[PDB]
Amino acid sequence: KYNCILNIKYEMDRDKLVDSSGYRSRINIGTGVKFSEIDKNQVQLSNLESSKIEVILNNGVIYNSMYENFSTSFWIRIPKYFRNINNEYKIISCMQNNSGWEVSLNFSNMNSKIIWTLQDTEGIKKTVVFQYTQNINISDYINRWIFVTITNNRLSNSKIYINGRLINEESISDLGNIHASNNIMFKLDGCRDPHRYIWIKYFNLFDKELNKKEIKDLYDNQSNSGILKDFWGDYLQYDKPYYMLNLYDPNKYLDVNNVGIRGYMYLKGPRGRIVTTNIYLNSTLYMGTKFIIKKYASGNKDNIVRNNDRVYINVVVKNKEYRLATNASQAGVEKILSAVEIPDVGNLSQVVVMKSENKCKMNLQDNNGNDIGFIGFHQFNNIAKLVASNWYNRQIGKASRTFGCSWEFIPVDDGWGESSL
Ligand SMILES: [Cl-]
Ligand SMILES: [Cl-]
Repeated sequence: KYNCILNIKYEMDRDKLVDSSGYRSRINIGTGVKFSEIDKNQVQLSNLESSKIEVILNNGVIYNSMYENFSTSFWIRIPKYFRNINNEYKIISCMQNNSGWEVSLNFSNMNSKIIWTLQDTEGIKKTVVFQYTQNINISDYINRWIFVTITNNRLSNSKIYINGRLINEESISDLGNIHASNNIMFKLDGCRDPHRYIWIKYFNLFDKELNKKEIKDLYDNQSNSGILKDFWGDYLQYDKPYYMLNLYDPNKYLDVNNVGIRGYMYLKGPRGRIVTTNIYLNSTLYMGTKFIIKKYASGNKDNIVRNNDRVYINVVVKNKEYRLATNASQAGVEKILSAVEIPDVGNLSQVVVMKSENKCKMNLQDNNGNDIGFIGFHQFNNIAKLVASNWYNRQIGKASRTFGCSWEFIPVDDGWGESSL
């Protein structure tokens, strides 16, 4: 759909990235490309000569035009910058004889930038920029998967959409003929920092200007909404430790008062800060008590957490794992949660239904499969204790805001460095 003229997608039969658009453009993958073992569409391009992908376009879809509209879309994940770049570097190039289109990255004045450049055969350039600050407590963008869509209307504007939403437009109507290349080079080109890399997936080209609705539907269809995601946007997994971010108070972190059914877990603050003047100023994410999601009812062989999976939650306390559990017979709607010894869980409630996209992800069950409530928090004499509460289940269908039950799961990731765990 959408006049797609290139659709880079992993194919099991040939066991490689191929063009699935129907035009059979050849995809040459360098030896220095790395792939995710969990999602084989995710590819990592590092700052090495062999870490490159080259597309040899079907000769009928090469762009050589003054008036034809075209669009591109892709997902990208860019590590946090710890050093000034001021050093714009290419990542996706379709240029010949100084004409064509190009995606480049830069980091300047605490802003990470994604730059779209068009250049016509008279040498006239137009650029459109998406940028985001590194001076921010918790970013929607730093080191997290971003869905990018760039549309080009030769009569008027080039537009950048980010996660399905128009965020910038620049006039391109004065550009003349644009004669782009026979091939597309995916490769960090001109980057002076040897540690830089990117992750990318699902690169597409379209020979029209996509509209708002097509882009939102593209964002949704490529989102894999049946699979829960961690904070970085990767697949949520079993047997993987996660730090917990509560979106209703993000400046707090999780702690355990004591283990055992008489103890409780609670949110304390403030979150720390990781700071270097004129480079970054962020809240620390690798803090507090870790959760590990454990398989219960799911029979899938793989370690991917899916919508409506029934799981156990283990809690890590001084390098030892306990079970998140509660006695559903305690008084009140709010059931205070405990970290109990795994052999001693007995008949305490412990089964959690995981829910993908609000963002309330954990619905605790009793052993009749009845809802005890989403896991959130509640104030008990100025202590914000962790609770399962059916108040959430009655409420999150009424409004569309953040609730105390809205969480993100944060694993340690190479693209986000901190001193303390
Ligand atoms: Cl169009
Ligand atoms: Cl999710």
